[PDB]
Amino acid sequence: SEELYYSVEYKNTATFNKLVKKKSLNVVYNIPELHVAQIKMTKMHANALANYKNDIKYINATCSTCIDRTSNESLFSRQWDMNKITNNGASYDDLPKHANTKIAIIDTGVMKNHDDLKNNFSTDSKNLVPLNGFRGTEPEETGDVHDVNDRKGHGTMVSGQTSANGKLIGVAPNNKFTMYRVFGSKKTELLWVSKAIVQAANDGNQVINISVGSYIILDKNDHQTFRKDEKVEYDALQKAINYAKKKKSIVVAAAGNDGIDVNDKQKLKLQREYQGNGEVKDVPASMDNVVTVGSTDQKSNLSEFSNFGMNYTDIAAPGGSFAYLNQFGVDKWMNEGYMHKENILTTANNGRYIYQAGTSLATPKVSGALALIIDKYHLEKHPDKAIELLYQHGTSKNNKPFSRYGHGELDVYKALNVANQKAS
Ligand code: NA
Repeated sequence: SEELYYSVEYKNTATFNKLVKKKSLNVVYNIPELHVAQIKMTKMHANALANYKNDIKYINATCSTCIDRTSNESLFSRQWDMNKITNNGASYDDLPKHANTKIAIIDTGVMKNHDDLKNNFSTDSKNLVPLNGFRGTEPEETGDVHDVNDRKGHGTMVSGQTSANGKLIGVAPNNKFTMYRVFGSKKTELLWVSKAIVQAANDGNQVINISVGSYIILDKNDHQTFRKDEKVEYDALQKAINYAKKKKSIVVAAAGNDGIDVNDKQKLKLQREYQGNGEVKDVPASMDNVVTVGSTDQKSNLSEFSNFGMNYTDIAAPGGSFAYLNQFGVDKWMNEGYMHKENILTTANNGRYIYQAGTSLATPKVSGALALIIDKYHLEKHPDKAIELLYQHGTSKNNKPFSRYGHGELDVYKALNVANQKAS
């Protein structure tokens, strides 16, 4: 009588709804635009449902795969990472006069009342966490659409990198950001992330920042309706990304934080302790139509924790390092200044600040930059032109190889001054 969570890919809204009523299916999540739903049912009903060939494409069990720069109040001079990409703050004098692009952030939520974020916070922000949250195990989650308060703290850190405009300064200090909450206090579902991408794209956010990664199992050798891999989620996520592209939104994704060359299939399978036959992928970072951002340290070298590889990394931005911590131990690291040199200062969920590191802190820098580029050159109708400008004129050309840095480390000063070429 065991009832489990199944991910289902269906063929048609009208026939699916009709089938739901006929078999009284308990649909606990649904994304009409992608033809995917999550249904809670017995293994016996899951198997019978897989036999409705006119309506059901795939079914699999859902799994656990996842501007003041100089006043005495300014912390801008401590933001080494922000200084590095802006020519020490000079790029803030070249910002577009009107900052109309909306940056969507899909993450844990945000402290909307943080002093550095409140002016840029958009009330169009939405909660995608359903009533009762992860697998119905968090009754405090009411499914309230406007509740985007951050419980974990990560989303607040990310938002600061794109939009802080107070003591701390983000990459795009005059642009509004929209938070799409996909975490309660527990885990997230890739289906919630997919719905958040669709929502962001429908809300007109032309830049969508995804700091969440996950290693997903998919098996292209199996074509059965009822599957053992995570096919439905994979499809939902790639379809969400392509949906965003059709709506003229760019999706920016963080590379993973496991320091692995994603071309080494063996090392990837090891992330899910998987022995099938059988492939593991880092998603959405390795998916089609995503800008994949790797992380660099304070010396512009690739962070030791950053994933990388050919046909993966598109660009890199400062995300920090723990080299000093590993070399000198905790005591010397926090008390002799090293933490401050190799970690990223960002906005914290306590209304103050915190030092962190990771690709999730590099990615918002790139998202912010794309928002600036779209507004500066008026590329709203052709957002791919923003990506090409970023790649060809918005990075440093001192970083190599491509398999590690992609087109290079982000340089916002260069990206904003393409019309102001200087003869050398
Ligand atoms: Na301008």
